[PDB]
Amino acid sequence: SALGKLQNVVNQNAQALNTLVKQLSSNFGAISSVLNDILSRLDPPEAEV
Amino acid sequence: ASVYAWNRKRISNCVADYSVLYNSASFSTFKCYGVSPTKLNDLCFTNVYA
Repeated sequence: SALGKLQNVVNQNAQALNTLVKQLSSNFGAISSVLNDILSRLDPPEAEV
Repeated sequence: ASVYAWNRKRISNCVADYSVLYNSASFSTFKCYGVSPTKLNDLCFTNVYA
């Protein structure tokens, strides 16, 4: 338990990176969270929406 | 059928060709939600309701 001051720095960085990775599975209002289905499912004029 | 007794047909195990449907001119209203009609050829679906 002595090395906590050094361990929490790694824990914080690993958590920030994990949250950044986890943010790619969000729709944000779109119809899908993956860009390939959107590009392979919608016509060019209204995909930009 | 009637409105309150609307039919529902199960569609499965198809080589589904939507090009003939698109090229037909007997439909006054041809509107699709979320799918481009020209892109219906490549996509695969687990089940289709009619």
